This record gives sequence, C-alpha cells and structure tokens, in this order.
Amino acid sequence: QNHTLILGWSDKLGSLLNQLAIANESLGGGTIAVMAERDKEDMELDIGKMEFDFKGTSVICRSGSPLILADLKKVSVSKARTIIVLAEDGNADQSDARALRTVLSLTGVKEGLRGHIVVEMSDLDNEVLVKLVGGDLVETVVAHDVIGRLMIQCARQPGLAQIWEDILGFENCEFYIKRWPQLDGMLFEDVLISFPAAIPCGIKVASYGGKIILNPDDSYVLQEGDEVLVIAEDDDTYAPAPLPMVRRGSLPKDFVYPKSPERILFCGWRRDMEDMITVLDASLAPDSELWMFNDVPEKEREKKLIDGGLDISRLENISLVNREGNAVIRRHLESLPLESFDSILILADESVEDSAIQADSRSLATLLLIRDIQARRLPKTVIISEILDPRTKNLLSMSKISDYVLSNELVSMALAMVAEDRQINDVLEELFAEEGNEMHIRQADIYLREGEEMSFYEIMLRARQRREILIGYRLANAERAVINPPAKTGRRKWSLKDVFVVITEK
Amino acid sequence: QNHTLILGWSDKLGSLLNQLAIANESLGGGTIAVMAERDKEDMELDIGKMEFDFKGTSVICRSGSPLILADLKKVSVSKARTIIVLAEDGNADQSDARALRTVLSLTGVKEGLRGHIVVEMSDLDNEVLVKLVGGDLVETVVAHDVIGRLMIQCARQPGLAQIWEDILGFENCEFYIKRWPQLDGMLFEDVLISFPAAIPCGIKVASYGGKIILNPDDSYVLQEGDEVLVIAEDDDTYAPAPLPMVRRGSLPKDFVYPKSPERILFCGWRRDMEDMITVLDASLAPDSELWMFNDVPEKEREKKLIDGGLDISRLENISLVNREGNAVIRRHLESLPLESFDSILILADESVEDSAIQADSRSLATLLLIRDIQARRLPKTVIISEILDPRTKNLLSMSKISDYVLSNELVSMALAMVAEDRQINDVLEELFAEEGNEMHIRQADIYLREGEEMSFYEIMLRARQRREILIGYRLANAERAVINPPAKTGRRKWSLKDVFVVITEK
Amino acid sequence: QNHTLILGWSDKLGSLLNQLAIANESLGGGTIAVMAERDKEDMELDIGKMEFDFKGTSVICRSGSPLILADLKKVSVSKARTIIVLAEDGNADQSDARALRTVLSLTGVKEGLRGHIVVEMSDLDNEVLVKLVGGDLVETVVAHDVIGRLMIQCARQPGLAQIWEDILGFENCEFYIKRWPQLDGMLFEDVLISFPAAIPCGIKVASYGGKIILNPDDSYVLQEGDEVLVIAEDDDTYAPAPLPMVRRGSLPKDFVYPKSPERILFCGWRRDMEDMITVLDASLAPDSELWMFNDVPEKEREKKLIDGGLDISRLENISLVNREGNAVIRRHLESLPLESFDSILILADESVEDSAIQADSRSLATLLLIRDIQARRLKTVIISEILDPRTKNLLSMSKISDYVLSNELVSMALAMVAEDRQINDVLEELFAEEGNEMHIRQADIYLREGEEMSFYEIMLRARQRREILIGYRLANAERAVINPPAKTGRRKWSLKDVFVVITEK
Amino acid sequence: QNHTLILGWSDKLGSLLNQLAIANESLGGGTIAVMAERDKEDMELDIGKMEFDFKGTSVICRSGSPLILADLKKVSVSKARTIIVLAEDGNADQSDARALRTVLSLTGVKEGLRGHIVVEMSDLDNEVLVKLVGGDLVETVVAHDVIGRLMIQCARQPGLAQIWEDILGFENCEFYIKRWPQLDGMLFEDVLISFPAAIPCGIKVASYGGKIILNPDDSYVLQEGDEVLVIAEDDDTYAPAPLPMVRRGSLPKDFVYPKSPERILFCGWRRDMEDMITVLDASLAPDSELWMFNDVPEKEREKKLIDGGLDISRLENISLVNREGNAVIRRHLESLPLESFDSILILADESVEDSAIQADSRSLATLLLIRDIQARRLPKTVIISEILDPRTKNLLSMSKISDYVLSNELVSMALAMVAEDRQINDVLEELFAEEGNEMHIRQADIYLREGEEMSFYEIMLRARQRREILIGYRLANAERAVINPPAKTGRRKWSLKDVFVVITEKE
Repeated sequence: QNHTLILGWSDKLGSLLNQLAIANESLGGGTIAVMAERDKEDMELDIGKMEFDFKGTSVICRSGSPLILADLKKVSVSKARTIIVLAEDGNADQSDARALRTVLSLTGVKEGLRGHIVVEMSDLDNEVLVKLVGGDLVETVVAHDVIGRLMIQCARQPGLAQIWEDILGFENCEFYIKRWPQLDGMLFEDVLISFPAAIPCGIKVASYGGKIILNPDDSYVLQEGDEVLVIAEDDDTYAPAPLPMVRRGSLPKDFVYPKSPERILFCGWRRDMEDMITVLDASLAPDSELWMFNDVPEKEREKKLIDGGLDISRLENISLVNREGNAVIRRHLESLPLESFDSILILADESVEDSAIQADSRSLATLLLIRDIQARRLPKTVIISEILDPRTKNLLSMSKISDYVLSNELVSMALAMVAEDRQINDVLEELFAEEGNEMHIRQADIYLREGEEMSFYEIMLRARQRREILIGYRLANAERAVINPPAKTGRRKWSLKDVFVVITEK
Repeated sequence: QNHTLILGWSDKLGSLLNQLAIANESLGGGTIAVMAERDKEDMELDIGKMEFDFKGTSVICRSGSPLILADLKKVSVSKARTIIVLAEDGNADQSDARALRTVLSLTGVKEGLRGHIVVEMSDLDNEVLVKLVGGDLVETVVAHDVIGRLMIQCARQPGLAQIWEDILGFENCEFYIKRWPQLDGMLFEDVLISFPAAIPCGIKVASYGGKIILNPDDSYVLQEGDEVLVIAEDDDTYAPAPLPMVRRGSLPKDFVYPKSPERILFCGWRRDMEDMITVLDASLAPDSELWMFNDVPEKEREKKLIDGGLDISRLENISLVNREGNAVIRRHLESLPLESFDSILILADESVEDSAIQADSRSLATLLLIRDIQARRLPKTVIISEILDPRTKNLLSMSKISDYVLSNELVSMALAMVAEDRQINDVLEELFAEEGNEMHIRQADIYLREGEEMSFYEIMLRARQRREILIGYRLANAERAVINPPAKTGRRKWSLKDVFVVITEK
Repeated sequence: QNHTLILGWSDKLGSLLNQLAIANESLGGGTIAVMAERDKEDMELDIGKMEFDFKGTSVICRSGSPLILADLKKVSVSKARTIIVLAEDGNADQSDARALRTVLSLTGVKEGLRGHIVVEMSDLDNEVLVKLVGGDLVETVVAHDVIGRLMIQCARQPGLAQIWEDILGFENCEFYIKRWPQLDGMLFEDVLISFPAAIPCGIKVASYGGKIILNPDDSYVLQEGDEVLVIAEDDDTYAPAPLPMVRRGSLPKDFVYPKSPERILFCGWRRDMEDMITVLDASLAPDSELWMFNDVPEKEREKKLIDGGLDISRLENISLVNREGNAVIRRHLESLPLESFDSILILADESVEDSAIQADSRSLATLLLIRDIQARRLKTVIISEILDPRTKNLLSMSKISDYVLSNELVSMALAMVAEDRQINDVLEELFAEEGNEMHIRQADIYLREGEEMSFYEIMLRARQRREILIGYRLANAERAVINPPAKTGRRKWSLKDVFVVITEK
Repeated sequence: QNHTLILGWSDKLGSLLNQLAIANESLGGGTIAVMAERDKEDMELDIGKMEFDFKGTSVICRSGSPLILADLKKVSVSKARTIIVLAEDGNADQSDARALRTVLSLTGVKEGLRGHIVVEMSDLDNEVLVKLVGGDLVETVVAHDVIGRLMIQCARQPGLAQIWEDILGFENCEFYIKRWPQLDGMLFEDVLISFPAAIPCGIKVASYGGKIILNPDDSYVLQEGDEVLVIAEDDDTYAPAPLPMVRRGSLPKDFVYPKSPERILFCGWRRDMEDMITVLDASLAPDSELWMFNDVPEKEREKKLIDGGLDISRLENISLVNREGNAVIRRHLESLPLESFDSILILADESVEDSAIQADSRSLATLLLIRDIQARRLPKTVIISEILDPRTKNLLSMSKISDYVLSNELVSMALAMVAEDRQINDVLEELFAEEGNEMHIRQADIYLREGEEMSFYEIMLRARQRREILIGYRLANAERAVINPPAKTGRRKWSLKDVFVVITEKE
C-alpha cells in the first residue's frame, strides 16, 4: 500500500509520528501502520491523545508480535515502503536481541519487501550483527551512542541542540539530494556559491557508485550524472544561479589557537562511558581535562573501562581525573569547580536507565541543585542534561539560560529521515561520528576581524582554506538562530564576533 | 468560575475534601474538581463511599494526568481559584518527583493561571527544588516532617494534638484576617482586648508590604490599611467592641524550676527520623536518654541514619539506645522497660510508610500491647502513636489510653487552609518550626497563685509579660481544652492543676 | 434478612461454604454473602469452580472492603446473623492486624450488629486485642498452633485426624447443646447412659452463668435451666430414654507404663514452629532426638527461633539436630536417615502457607519421595499437612502411605462457631494442651481379651478414669466410629481395638 | 471418539500439534483437544496463527483446569485415545509438581481412562513419582536432560542433531514395530539383511512380555510371537525379502586408540548443568579443560554445583575454568579465547528457559558475536546452539544455515511418538540415556580401507562384528545424512571422508 510500517512501541513513537506526518503533509495523504504486542484499545487511545496534529495522516494500530509471519501478513509488510523497528523500552540487551530477531523475521518473508528496514539499536557492538543478517534492506540507527555523541557537540559548543532539531526536524530544514545537469563540470568551490536559497555541502559520485562524499575537495569537478546534497526549507528551492563575485580575502590565521581550556564535567554513569570518552578525544590537545562523577568505586570503573577496550595508555587528547560522589545529595556536588567547567553534563545512568520516570527525575533534580547551589555560593557556565521521556522533553517550558535538554526526539527524527531517504543515513552516520566530518561552530579565532562587512559566501570561501563548508549564522541575540537564509547571500551588515556554524574535520 | 482543583489521589483526599466542604459551607456550597490517572467511574464510586456530607459542595472526577495540557484544560486549570498538588502514597521521592513535574507542567500552561498552587511535599530536601520552580505563585506544605515534629511536642505536652486539630480544622475557630478601619492608631496590647468574640494573634503590617508578624511587641501602633489576624468562630461572628475595663495588675511569680532529664522511646523506624532525633535533642534536658525499638538491624541503623546526613558527633544531651524486634509482637515489647520511659512515641515504620491502614494497624497493635503489658505486669505513661487512617475517626477508646494522637488529617487541614488564604502557610511554618513563635501548654502556677479569682482578659495581660499570647485553657477535670473562650471579662477561680495554652516565643 | 456474612477471601472459603451449606439444608436453604477486595465476576467464577453442593443455599459476591461502611451496608452487616472475618493471605502479623482493624470497623456500625463476629487469627497473643475492641461481639478462632500440636498428637495416635474431621464437620456428627427438663435432678453418670442415640460430653450450668463445663463430675446434679452438650448425628435424632441395665465391671488392670526415646523428623519450616518444639519436648522421654530438615540456613535458624522466644537450655527431654536442604530433592532426602525415625511430619512451609496448591504440591512430593526412599533402603509414622482436602480425595482407594491432616479443619471450626458461639468454648478446651483433650487409647487399658460387654459398660469403665468414652475403632476398621448406634448390646472385644476418649491432662 | 487430548499449554505445543497432524494424515484425519487455563478465543487465535497445514486434523480449544473433574469431562478425557500433560512457565520443580497433581487428578477419574498418559517431565528424579500414582497408564518423557545430553554428543560428532530430527520426526524416518510370521526361526544377523526398504534395529520378545531389546546378539533365533523393530519410511513401505548373497568381510584394520585432550566452552548456565559436566567428564580424555561463560557469579557456582551432587575433586579427566560476563555484550565475549575451543556449546540460560523466544534470541546474538569475533581476529571450531522456535530460527530466505543447532522441537516429536505407540518409549528411554546402547557417528576407517568398493549390507555385517547396527551414512560432500538407504545390495566407491551412523553398545 506504499505505507510506512512501525514495529514495537516506545516513548519515541509519538514524536516519530509527528515527523512522518510532516513529511507526508507535502505529498498528500499518509498511512502509518503501528503494530506491537499490545491492546488495539491501548494503542489507539495513546495515539488519539498526542499533542500535535497529523496533517493528512492516519495511524493503524494493530496487535501482534513482529516475530509471527501472520501478524506481518496483517500489516502488508511485503508492501510497506519502510519498516521501522523501534527499540524496546527497558533493558538494552532485551531490545537488541528482539531487534535482531525482528530483522531475522523480516528476512523470513518469502515473497520479499518493497522497502528497507530502519532499526533502532542501543549499542555500537551489536550493529554489525544486524547488518550481517539483513544485509541490503537494513539501516541501523545506534540511538544511545548517537545521543551521547551529539551531547558532546551541544555541550562543548552551546546552542547546537536547536540546530540539530531544525536540520533533522522536517519543519524548518532537512537534507535533499538533487541532480542538476548544469553543474557537472563545475568546480566545487564554484558549486557551493552557485546556490542562493540553499547551501550544497554533499556530493553523490557515480564513479564511486552513488557514494555520498561530504566536504569534497574543491578542485574536483564531477560527472554528468551526479547529485548534490543541499539544505533548504523544502525540496524545491532556487538553485542554481549565476556565480556571484565574492571578495576573496585572507584569514587572520591565529596559528597558536592558544586558550582551549575545555575543563568538562560528567554528572552521570552513562550506560556506555567508553563511547563518550572516546568520541571526546577529538576536542583539543593541551591537557584537555575531563571529570567523571562516578557514584561507583574507582577500582571498579577502571575495570568498566578495560571492558570497553579503552586504554588510559592510548587516549591522546585528554588525560582525565576521577571523583566519587552522589548526584541527589547536595554536599557531594558542592565540592567541584562547577564555575570552572566550560560544560556540565547531567546524564541518566546505568542504574535506573530503563525506568523512564526516575532517571529523568534525577536529571532535573541535579540541574536545580546546581543552579541553586551556585546562586548561593557567589558573594556563568554551560549546563546540559539528558531527558529520556518525550513528555519531559516537551517540558521545555523554562526558557532560561540553562535550558539545554536533549530530546531523544532527535533519535525519532533520525528514524524519520532514514525512513524517507536511506542515503541520508550514510550522511548522519558521518556527521555524528567524530571521524570524517563533523559540525562545529566557532572553530577558529577570527574568521572575522575588526567588524568586516564580508558576505556569507566570502566567508565560506575564506574558511574553506581549513576544509570547512559554512552552514549557519547566529546573532548577538540568544534563543534564536537561522540556518542557510534564502534572502541575501551577499550583504554588507551583520554581527561582529564569531556566530559561525560549519562542517569541518578534526 | 472559581473552583478548587485537586491534582492526584492519596489517602488524605477525603479529609481534604471534608475540610474544603466545611469552608464552602459558609458560602452555601462550592465546587471541587479532582483529576488523577485513574478511572472516572471508580473515582466517583470512591467519592460515594465517603461517610461525610459535602454541604452543598460538588466533587467532579476527571481521568487525566496533570502533565498533559489538554487534561488541564478539561478541568479548567486556568479558571481554577486554587490548585492542590497532593503527593502520591508510594515513595517520598516518587511523590516528590511527581510534584516537581506537576509544578513544571502547571507552569507550562500558555494562558496562565488564575489562582495559586499548594504543593504537598514529602521531604524537606526535595522541597526546596519545588519552591524554586514555583517561585511567585506556589505554596509548599511539608508533610512527613511536620508530623514528626508535632508528635514529640504532643508527647511532652499532653493534649496538644486535639488543640491543633481544632485550630487548624474548619470545624470551628479557624484563622481570620480582616481590615477594621475603626481600629487604627491603637497600641496592639489594647487591640487584643478590643475583640470580645475573638483573640488577636498577629498583625499583617501594610508598612512591611503585608508580611504577617506573629506575636508582635505591645508597643506596635496600628497603621492605616493594617489588618488583624485573629481566632474567631465564623466570618461574621466577630467584631470589635470598646475596650473592657480590666485589671492590669502584676501577677508574676518568678521563682523558677529547673528542668529534668527525661527518657523517651521511639517505636519503629521512621523515614527522615534523623530530623526527629535532632529535634528531640534540642527539646530535652541534659543527661536524657532516647530508646529506639526498630526492626532495622543495628549494623544498618548507624549507616542508614548517618546516610540521612546526621552527624552523631553533633549530639548534645541525648543518649542513644538500640533494640531490635517487631513492634506488633508482644514478646518483643515486653523486653523493654516500658514503665521507665517518660514518654513513648509509636511511629509508623518506614518499612510500611506507604500503606496507610496497613501501617496504622501495626501501630494500633503496638499501642494495645504496650498498654496491656503495663496493666498486667504491674503488681499513666504518656503514649502518642502515629495514625493515618479513618481508624481514629471511630475513637472507640477512652481517655485512659491517650488514644488522642497525631493524624494525617492535620496535613489535609493545612492544605485546605493554604488553599483558602496563602500567607497562612508561612504562619504555620514559624508556628511549627522552632524558629519564631510556637504553641505551648503551661502550668497554672506559672501565671497565678492557687485559688486566685480573675478573668480571661487579665490572664492574657499577665501572659503578655512573657511576650506570650493566651489562646486558651484546659481545666483540671475537663476532657477538651477551650480555645477562644466566650466569657473573657468574667471571673473564675483558677486551680493549680489547670493548664493554659499560649503562643510563646522560643 | 438474617444471613451469614464473610469478610475476606482465602483458600478456606470453599470448605467453610460447604459446612455452612450442610448446616442450612435442614431449614430448606440459607444465604451467604462474600465481600472482599476482588472482582465480583471473578469471585462468582471462583464459586462456580467449587465441586460441592449448596443444598438450597445462595451465595452472594460483592466487591468491597470490610473497612468502609458503605460496602458493609451493601452486604447488610447490621441484619446479618453472623460475621466471619477470614485471615486473608499474606504476612501472618499483617493478616492479624487487618483482622483487628476489621473488628474495629465492625464496631463502628451505627445501627449495630444483630449477630456475633467470628475472627480467624494466626498469632495467639493478639487475640485479647481483638476481644478488647470486640468485647461481647467477638469470637476468635486461633487454630494454627493447636493444629501443629495435633500433628504431634497424631504421630502417637495415628487415626486422630479423621476423628477431628468427623466431629468438626457437620456431616458425620456434631456437638449439640439442648435443654432437657426431663433430666433435671439426675446425677450426670446417669445422664451419660440416658441417651441411646447420643453421647453426653458436657453441661451448660445456669448457676455458673452459662459456662459449659466439659467432662463434668458424675456427682453433678442437674439444675433447672442446665443444658446437655452431646455428640450426636443430627438435631432431632437424640432424646433421653430410661436407663439401660449395665454391668459396672470395674476391672481395669494397671499395666506397665511404656516409655521410649523416640526420633522425630520435621520437614519444612512452619510458622511458630518453636511452639511445636515446646509442645513436643513435654511429650517425649529423655535422650530423644528431634531432626529438622529445613531450607532455612542452619545459621539463621537459631535467631529465627529465639525471636519466637524459645530457650534451648530449659527444654530438656529432646535434643535438636539441624539439617539443610530442599524437601523436594530426592538426593537431599537420601542424605537423612529416614528409616530411623519413629515419626516424620511433613509440614506446610511458611513460604507457601498462603497458597494452597503450591504448598500441597511440595508436601505431596516430599511424602512420595520419603516413602520411595524408605522402600529402596531399609514401621514409620508419617503425617502430612495439606491445605486442599481435594488432595486427600484425589488420593483415593486407601493408598495407606500417609496419615494426613488439613488446615481446612479451621474452616469447619469457623462454621461451628458461626452457628452456635457457645461451642467455641468447647473447642478451646479441647484444642489447648491445658484442660481436656481427645485421645486414642489401647484396648488393654479398659478390658481383658475376649471380654463380652456393651459400649455403655466400657463407657462407665472409662468414667472410672475421668474420661468420656465417645467411640471406638475396631482392629480391622479404617474409619473410627463416633457415637456408635449399638451401645446397649454385648460384643466380644480384642486387645487390638482402640477406644476414643475425652480425657483430662 | 478416540481423540487426542493435551493438558496444558507451552511453547512446544504447536510443533507437537504438527507432528500429530502428520500422523493423522495416514489415518485420513484426526481430532485434537486442547484444554488449558487460558482464554478460548486467544487459544484459537494462536492456533490460527500457526503456519503449517493440519492435514484434516481439527483443533478444539477449551478453557479449564485438568484438576477439576468437570473440565476433564467437558473435554471427554475418558474417551480420549491419549493424554499429553505438558509442563510450562515455572521452575522445573514447580512445573513437575503441576504435572504430578495433574496425573493424580487423571487417576481420580472414576469412569476410567481409555488411553494412556504421556507426561513431560523437567527433572529426572520425579519420573518414579509420576509412575507411582499412575502405574501402568503413565509414560514419562524426561525432556530437559535429553536436549542437554544430546548437545554434548553433537559437539563431538557434528550433524547428529539433524539425524535425531529425521528419525524422531514422522516426515522422513520412523521406528516401526511389526510381526512377520515369515521370519520365524531366523538368526537375527539374517533378519538384519532381510529388509531392503528398512533397517531392522530391535526385536519385540514375547518371552519377556513385550520388552524390546534394541541390539540383540547375532546368535538370537526369533521365536513365535516376536516382533521386529525397524527404521522405515512408513508402516506399509517395508516388507521382508529373500536373503541377498553378501560378502562376509573382515574388519579392515585394528588401530592404536589415540585420545586427544579437547577444549570445550559452555555459554550460559543451564539447569542441572552438573549433569552435563559429569557426562562430559566421562566422555573426554585426561588433561582436558572445560570453560564455562555464564553470568552466575563464581562464588554461587560452587553452591549451585554441590547441591546437584557434583564433587569437583571426583572428576578424573576434566579441569574446570570459570568466566563471568554477559553473553549478548560483545566486549565480555572478546575476553574469551574463542578461536582455540575444540567445541562450543551455546546453551539457553536457565533464567530464560521458560521464556521461549528470549533464550534463542540471546543464543543467536551470542553465536553471531562469536563468529564475528572469530572473523575479525585472524592472521573450523564446532559450534552448537540451543534454539527453541526452530523452523523460523533456521532462516530459509538468504540461503543461510545455522551452525549445527539443536531444537526444543525434539521434545514435541518424542511426545508425539509416545502418544501414538507407547511401547516405543522404551526404545527412546534406552537410546537417550547413556545406559545400554546409543546412536553414534563413526569415522569410516574403522569399518573399511580407503577406496574399497563394497555395498551397504557388507559394511553393516562388518559392523555386526563390533555389536554395532549400521543404520545410515553421510557422504563426504553431503549436507544431510542418508538413513535407511534405498540401494543396500549395491556397491559404491567409499571414501575415508564418509561417515557412518550406527547404534552401538556403550563399551
């Protein structure tokens, strides 16, 4: 029926539904079939009570185990254009085992499948497994590690959460891949300035066989059958135009990059800490500090690390220190240089991670503790927290300076994007993983000196000197940010200091 | 409309409902909406099985979570004159977390609120967070800890429980605040005897922006706009009168009597009992002893108690004695020297703190076993027991057993009062806290000599020589104390065995 | 509208219902209401799952708690002829505390109570509390620890369980108390033989305010208003008759008193098992051994017993041996010297005392395993505590492997006290070790071999020992006979016969 | 009515139903009644969601307990041809107790029983109990231990699982017991070659009341009333034939017996694992080591082993190595030397043995992780996995086959067999227990020299010199082994790489 099928049930589904509906809003009616081992009464009730509208969308809730070929016959599995396996609310091993079993069951359909499979997993190690047993039809979104992986992106550099919400979220922007016959033999330095209403930053290469290369080298001009990856409000924006001239300038280069403090605190025993400590060794070089709030004996945690294969003898860019305490009792958090942490991270821990109601509660509690204790300790740092619940992610109501909670809706949004164009998975898997490209903002001192009047494209070419494709600007105002504006590529007026959003390599 | 809204469902709801109805009885009726994550039909059934009369007040049951904005719209939260966030019965931290998120969701209303929020919190540590989140329009009531504090007071000064019940309860003589334009420029010590049908306690000074000072110095001169805080029968029952001619005189009898080391027993282990321990240390004379008969093993007792943040090292004039056993097994209780304890406090154990009637059954068994052992082993001890139930509502028992005991009804009453007039909570706080003023029962010889004939106003004027406000008396052979007596100008001959209940500084 | 009301729900509900139904058939029917915190439809299903006959009695199920007045009013508590508060499953002290709360709530009824309250209680000490709140209205049936005592009693009197089943149950026979103005002025020793169809046990003395003296003196002269307590078949089957001619034989010979150090095994941990230990210590000769095979760790057991308030030094006859293991593992049972035990008691464990069938499964496994091990490796008395009499019925055609007894007896007891509350006193005195108790005695105590005499003459011989002869079990009879029909007629008696007597301590 | 009745409901039920359906195809159809304490509508839904064809057999779903006589009479237990009491969802000791109470209730039926009772047991000790109350009418199938022993056997001779599957399953090969008046007075060693379309295994001796010896001595001379036990396709497919002239060869070579000390890995903790340990200790050569990777703490392991009656000191050929970790966590699995193990046994953990799919899911993850670590760490180890929803678990879409896995379906098959012909249980009881004789896969060089041209009957007669009954072969390049070959008198160029399937004495 060319419909979207979802298997299982979790806190994420809600936001996922919204995302998908938004998509189908641009292409007419939408049909999503959700099936799980639950009452058809129970599912439809929760569906009807959601806080957002399903523009031109219907949700068909059915009771059945994804492991039974007949229950999959009921949901037109062999006809769905996408099959989204959701992670089980609870223990991650149970969720991953059931996910592998559901993918096996999906392979077991004798006729075949019209679409692909989008699996939400909870560990990096098990990912490989699914790709072995589902092969072609399978795309895996490692949810847990991905959220912990962009937690450091939003924490190191404050204000990056809403950027991912607007890019991944189908409302404002999303990734599009379009074949433009005009620009085949065009220099990539000329291609990125060939689009006004969008910003091209990726390239599919026929000679690599549809492989998408992010941040290609400027001087590579492409084949006739090639597709460019741009970002815009909708799939149809104004591109390409005649090449506008830019003031080709020079970087006031600040070779030293001298102050890179990045004393960073973790206030959680996250289920995979080796993952976060390893992704974070791409931050800096000068004795990058890293503090771990354990709640667990330290001799135990060194074994926890060697379990993940992580070596203290190997980590090149940070040498970390360990402190033990508790995150709901106040005097333990008291004895910390909270005022000397460029970032504080309030995680949900191994213990009580399955409990959606209590880990998030501990997170909110620690946030309130830190703000109040510091407000009485003085005679401004950055804080970010992890909230598992979608209801509590919706509890964004406080618009103050510390309101950085990362919805796991991002994962949902990811599951939505891959559900629509699986190619984009291969781009998220690169923009998330630290190797290869990554989204940084304000990477180098003085792209901009002394209040210049340079246009956005002049800066794109100025910063391409450091393998950087430029994406967005902010203003001196807070709680606002705009990404790839359609109005004016070339301009004379704009803010003074370092409101700069980029893809780079580090 | 202006209706009372209650979010959640606990054992204290019925009592609360009762008080609310009493309050609305003066208005000819009222409206209460109750919303919880329960079935509507079952909620209405439970309302039907409650034995009191609603007195023209209607209770409406709606099934919803206070975290969804739509359910809040279903119960007209924006129109409600007051919101009462009850605490769930299961876990102190679980109810505290639910309350924190409920206050957050009530802030999440886009249209705003019309009334104020009264939040029942089950722990002092988590309370501060909700105070911070609520800010301008939130009042917090500390439940478990207030019960703990009041029990020791009633144990040392017997009969205070019924006094608190009558004063807090709307059944008679609740706190009223009214502006009297006639009374202005009069010193407060004359303003107190200016009301024949009411007893003035404190003053809300308009010059101080409206903070209610309790037990002010007599020199205070009334200002324009200032209002009176008084104890009276009903809203239209009290009115000022010309000052009655009254003997000022001087009856200080100043020959003081030293204190005496006392012996106290704690039955069962109570959650947050460390606060009770500290309060009892501050309350007793040097060289006093506290016995603790708890099922918690002696090894875990010191950890679990110091885990509560109690430095035994800061102990001043208490000695600790530990005993292990079940509070309902008679053979365990006979092992203790019950006759040697100056006071006994039967506490609802932390192990069964959740269940109301399941815990109060164990407490009642303990009481009956203690009294039967004191009767049979003998060839008079004051005993106060923690009750939560409608069990006390029966009150089959007679006075010889001190079956008068502290109840959860106090909590309900407090909630209702703060739902009617906000500031009252602050009042109660200083009254319940050791700081500021507090209620006391004092012997008659403190204020008068034996067989001395005088009137109530003269007694009040004599108490004022101690910065104390006379609120009432209990005669020698009277069961119940009398609060706000009617015959204030008329003489009675007072007995050395009589007692007086006064608001006094510390 | 007078009818029986039951508050709570336990496994004993079905059996109790059966007994009540038996009682009400003579009146053409009756009514029983059951109220607990359960679904009405599901309770009605549970009623449907009961295999016995209601005999014109209707059972009403209502969903409500016995603590709210509205639920009690839905079940017409003020009009009810009797209230039966079961001890709902869970923690024994918690169930007894809830029984105290239920009694307190029943006192709160504004309109008052027509009938009396029957309280199922587990702990013996708390009983007075329930009386304190209940006063006149309350009858407490504390049978768990006395049942434990009775198991030990059966280990020396192998058939006593069925005797208790027949007496407590309304089917075979029952205690009846009635006023016969005819017998006024008669010595009791004549009242005993004055009933052909019944055996008089006690007297309700009006001069004593209504107290029932059990096993009264023969010299007692009946006064006006006194009533007779008898064991009889039914209410209208017994009536006094002229005295039968009976030979006063007066020929009991005093024999050699048999005493022997015994070896006993206790399988599984029983609630308040320290009480059973204390009862057994008084029962055995010195240098005797009590073995205890429990899953409870050997280390934790001494604490668990001293919490029960049992000192080991002062009890002296028995010596204790402790062993740890599971009663359902055949290997663990092989670890015990099963062949050496004079008696073995499979006890329903405290962990599964609530659940009927889960407890009886372990008990059945343990019994069959012990029997098979005694068969594979080589007289042993074996008693088994069962909680579903349907288990003893599923066992059928007399397999003869066990002497068995159930907690279902408690239901019977409750039923008795629900009909005639006076009878409770009787029960008390018989179940406690103090005062009177029922016993099975050998024939040689009362007669010589092949002596030809009638039941009445043996009964008088027993009166020479301050005991009321109530029945006999012949040598080759499985079922013992209570209140025999042929009392006046001669018979030849064998030493292998046994007699059932109510005797003082 | 003579319908089949099943008391209880477990995960292995559907498979069992399938087997019954196959059998009832031979009779033109059948009827199966299922009674359990579950919803009727849900039970019929589960039946409707079963993917196989019932072949004219009708399934009836009723909600009731086998402990109430009224439900048993609602399902016509007295008229039933066979009763099958399944065990499910409880500690092995609790579910066996449910079965014991069920058998007692079935004895309690006053009107009597038309058929016999087949009782699935989870513990070996309890069997006699089920006998004692049941006596003649009960046949006991000791389920869990059967799979446990069979896994260890398959690890040392790979592919034995499919052999057991085919022989127990009614599809390709069944045991038949039939009387042939023609073969009277004939030596058993001649009765062996008398059937062209069938392989004679045992004899039903009338002199012993019908007890059947499965490997009679060659000298045994058949008596009147005796019946023959054979492996055949169907009841009407095999018949006796005149004796073929066959070369009475001699055994090729007697060898030095060399025993190589082996290395075994146990993933997950299995109920009664001490039994697997002791069997393997009896099976292996000295100086061998057994690794055990389960989440149960090593401290608790000593208790869990000693209550099962395992003394570590009494082991005489095996030394124990203990390792702790989660079987679905890759990093824990990397800690073990996976490449060095002569055999690996992925066991469904006791913690999830009740739950059907959770155990095989964890097992599948563990298997794929072990294989992937073996792949990614490199400059031919035997691997067996316990699976419980097998037909679906053996993926059939990507031409993908699991590594010699073992199934819970075997239990269903066994039950079905004993439900159809009760006598067969004796066979199973002797074949599945290590006592008496048992099935084995044996290398070819024991029986012949390389490139020797001879027929199946001649190899079988060679095997008879070692008290072994040759029942089949697996060729060198064969995915499946051949049981009851069709051309038995005919020659073939046998390679040493071939293997033979034989019923042999223990020693």
